[PDB]
Amino acid sequence: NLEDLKGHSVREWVSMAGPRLEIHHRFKNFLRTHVDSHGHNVFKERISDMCKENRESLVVNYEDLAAREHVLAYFLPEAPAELLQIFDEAALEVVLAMYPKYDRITNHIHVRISHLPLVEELRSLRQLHLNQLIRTSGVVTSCTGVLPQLSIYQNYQRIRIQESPGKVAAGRLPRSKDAILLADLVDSCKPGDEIELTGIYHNNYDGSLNTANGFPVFATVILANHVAKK
Amino acid sequence: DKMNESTRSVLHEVMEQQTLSIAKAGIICQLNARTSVLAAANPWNPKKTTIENIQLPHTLLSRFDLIFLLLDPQDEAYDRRLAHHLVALYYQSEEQAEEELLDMAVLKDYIAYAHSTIMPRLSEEASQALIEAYVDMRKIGSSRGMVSAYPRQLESLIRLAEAHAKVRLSNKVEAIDVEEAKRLHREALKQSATDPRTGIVDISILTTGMSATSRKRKEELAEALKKLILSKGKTPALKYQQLFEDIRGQSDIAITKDMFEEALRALADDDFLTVTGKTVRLL
Repeated sequence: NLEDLKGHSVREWVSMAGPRLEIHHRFKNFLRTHVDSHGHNVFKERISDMCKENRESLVVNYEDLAAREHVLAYFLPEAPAELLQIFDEAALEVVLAMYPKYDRITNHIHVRISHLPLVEELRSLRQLHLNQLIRTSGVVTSCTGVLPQLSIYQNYQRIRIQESPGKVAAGRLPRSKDAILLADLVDSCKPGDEIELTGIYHNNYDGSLNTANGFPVFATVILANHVAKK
Repeated sequence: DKMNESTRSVLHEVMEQQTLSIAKAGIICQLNARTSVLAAANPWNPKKTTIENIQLPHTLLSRFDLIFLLLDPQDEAYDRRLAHHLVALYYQSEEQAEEELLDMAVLKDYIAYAHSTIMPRLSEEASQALIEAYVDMRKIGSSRGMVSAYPRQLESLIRLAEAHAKVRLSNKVEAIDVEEAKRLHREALKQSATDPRTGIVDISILTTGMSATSRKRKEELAEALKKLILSKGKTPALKYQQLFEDIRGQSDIAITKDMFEEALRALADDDFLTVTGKTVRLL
């Protein structure tokens, strides 16, 4: 049984061959079998619309993922960079099973999560949250040009978001954070927009902060996974 | 006299509330600012009372416990004594400078001691005298059918009586203090709030900024203006300059542009007319 967490951290557990294969099969079977209240297949329609318009990007809802395959929904916010990788690998072969010629258009497909329940305020982030999946809101103030980044090359863009005016207390000042947009997320926003951002909270070393404060203090950023206007 | 409006506003806040409020650059706080103010002001013109001469509003001038006026008396003996005192100061010498310095040090000690321990508290005699003083000031207005006292005046008398009691090092405030407080208050009212047009203290000077004479003149001008417009009421619009010339041709007073416009504004607030540039229109 996949749930048998023993002697290992979840990051280590899903790295193991047995658990990786169980997760892979469960998401694939969920894609093929999921039905709406009317008895309609949901993802047949959604995949076909994605293919007809050449859009190369698949959106999943957290609520019904949890409702049908809770074990995966339980792991997902604890090790996002692992389960999202497995999910991408599983979705591409369903697409090719339905549309065998679609490898001519693209060789990768990205799964994007939505309606994640655990929303947090943009000033209540703490070290408790590092390397986990979160959801926040704010208004964009700065936005770089789209630039190519090494990997092969892919699009890259960086933004700065701050607390929505009138949600700060009267006469005091707002907090802010930086976020990174990759591949089909670039130009999903422009300055002055108010957005809802789902992503991974991530940190790294910076000598400027250590020399400015005198203590070994790190810098942080958000890796975007799904962006939508409120 | 020549501080700006924002300074006047914060000064009003401090003297009413005894605290100061700040909200800037993320800083939000309230500060204790219980301070004793002593001010020197400027416009002389004997035809008009102090508040009628100087710039500042009655909102601030009505807060001082006492008000004093300083000007030359045009007296030969006063000039002779002043010049003699100046000559004495020209020959000022250690033979009396040391005595004045010693008295100054003793006075500092006296004030410090009195301030450190003495608390004057009310007596039956002082309470009766203070109540009677308030009644005197209410009675002074009764002949004119009007207000001439309110609680702030009584507070000034109480504070002055307590201070006089403390000067005597008395733990009781008593009739000795109240009679002197009445004397100072009456003298201050005489000098500060007399209407020079009548020689009588007019409280509306201190509570509105003008003699009641000005009020009556303004009302009479407004009624005359209204009658002039009504006499030409067949016309919907009358020219500003023509109305000014009509009024100035019928009045004994040389009515100014400001007086004419204040009367027009009063009649507009009364919903009788609307001023559209150079034309006055009826409602």
